[PDB]
Amino acid sequence: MDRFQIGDEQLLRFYQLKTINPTHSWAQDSSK
Amino acid sequence: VNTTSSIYDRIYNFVALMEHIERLLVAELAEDALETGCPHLLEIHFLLTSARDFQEQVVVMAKEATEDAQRTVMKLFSRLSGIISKFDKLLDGLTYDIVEMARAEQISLAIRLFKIYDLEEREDLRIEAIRNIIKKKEIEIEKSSIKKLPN
Amino acid sequence: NSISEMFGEMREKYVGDQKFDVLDNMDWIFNELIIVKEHIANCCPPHWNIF
Repeated sequence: MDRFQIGDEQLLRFYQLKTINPTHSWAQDSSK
Repeated sequence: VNTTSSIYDRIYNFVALMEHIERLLVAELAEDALETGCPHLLEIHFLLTSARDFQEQVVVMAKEATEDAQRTVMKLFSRLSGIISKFDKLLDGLTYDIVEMARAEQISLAIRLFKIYDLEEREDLRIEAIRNIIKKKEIEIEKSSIKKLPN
Repeated sequence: NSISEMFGEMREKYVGDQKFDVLDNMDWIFNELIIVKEHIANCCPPHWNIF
C-alpha cells in the first residue's frame, strides 16, 4: 503493498509545489 | 494484458493487509512531526494506496459486473481494510493535514508536505472526477450521440 | 479556509467578551488566515488554501 508506487513521493508529485519539506519528488501540477 | 489476475490477488490481498497497516502508517498522526510525520509521504501514501484502492473505489464503479461476482465482493472485505482504510486514511491525514495546517505555523515542512498531498491528490482528484464527469460528458458527448442519436 | 473561517467564526465568543471583541480574536485568525494562506500557497500551488 500500500505504498502504492509511489504515494510517498511520486503520487504526492501530482502537484508537489513544496520545496523543501521535501517529502515529494517533482515537480508541478499543470502543463497545459 | 487481459490477464491481470495475480496482480489483483496479491494487490487486493496486499491492498487489504498493507492498507490495514496503512490505516495507521499512512494514516499517521499524533501530533504533527511535520503533520503526520510527512503527509506527502503519509497521507498521499494513503492517497495512492487509495488510488490502488481506487480499483476498489473508482474502478469499483468501472468494474460493475465485468466478468465475475467476487471481483468486488471477496475483494470488498479486502477493501474494508483496503479502500476506507486508505481513502479515509487520506482523509484522517487530510482533515488532520489541513487541521495540522490550521496550527499557527503550520508548518514550513508540515503544511508543505501535508498541503502538497492536498494539492496533488486534490487537483488529481479534480481531474479524476472531472474525467468521470467527463466520462458522463464524454459519454454524453459519445453515448448520447449513440443512444440519443436519435435513431 | 473554513478552518480559519471556522476558527475565525469560532473566535467570535458571542457576548462580545467586552462588547465587540469578536473581530479581535477573529481578525487575529484573519491574520493567521493571511499567514496560513500565503504559507500554503508557498506550500501548495494547485489547492489547499492558496489565497
